[PDB]
Amino acid sequence: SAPCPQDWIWHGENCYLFSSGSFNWEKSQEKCLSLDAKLLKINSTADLDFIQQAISYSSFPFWMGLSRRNPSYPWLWEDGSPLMPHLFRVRGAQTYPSGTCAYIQRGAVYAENCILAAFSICQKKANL
Amino acid sequence: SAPCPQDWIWHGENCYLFSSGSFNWEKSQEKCLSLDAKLLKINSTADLDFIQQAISYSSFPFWMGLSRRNPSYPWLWEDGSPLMPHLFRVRGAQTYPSGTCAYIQRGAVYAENCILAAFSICQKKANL
Repeated sequence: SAPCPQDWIWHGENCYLFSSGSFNWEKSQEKCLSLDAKLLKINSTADLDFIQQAISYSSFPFWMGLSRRNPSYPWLWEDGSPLMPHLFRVRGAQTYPSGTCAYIQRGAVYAENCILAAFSICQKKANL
Repeated sequence: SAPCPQDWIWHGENCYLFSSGSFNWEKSQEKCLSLDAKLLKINSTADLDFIQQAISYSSFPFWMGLSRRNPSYPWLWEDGSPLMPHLFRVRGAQTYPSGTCAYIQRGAVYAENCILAAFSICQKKANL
């Protein structure tokens, strides 16, 4: 009956977890899925503000659920929805084996080869 | 009926919050008290493990509720209880205007002049 499990952070309709380790994007995604969760989807200004404040203590890169299959396609979340207009810019964006993915670091969002390893943030719906 | 409020982390019987800013120890304590909380008290190996993992993404110093009135006295938590034998060592420990206080940084615990500013961690009991 708790909104979120222990060790997660409850914010609004969702629960958030920082990953215990640093892995490539696909593996990061698999680990979120194992927890009945998904990689972070930043869907509003409120979400962006919450995430930026939460990572404000860290200089680490964190994978989110935003990617593009090849440099010719737009940025989409894992659910297929596009990046919300004017929410944030993806900095630093090329062709890699498994596409390009986005991470957030110091509040700013960057494009990177999905094969490289980073920490990640997972989210799932809160029990409300 | 939620164990902890939004933006806090629930762990065991308690809820934890990282401070929104960096202040001297007394002010940090006052801010925890305003939230119906207290500065962090690390009372067990389980607590230490939880806190070390939680701050593992950060190189910031965080004040906890451990202090000594002058360099001649032992380290006590705010509730008056002593530091648990063999839990951790207080590194780097002198006379300052308002005593000496302890902060945790990169998992290790350090002595510092209580007048200097740091982030802090607050805790309160979870509604279970």
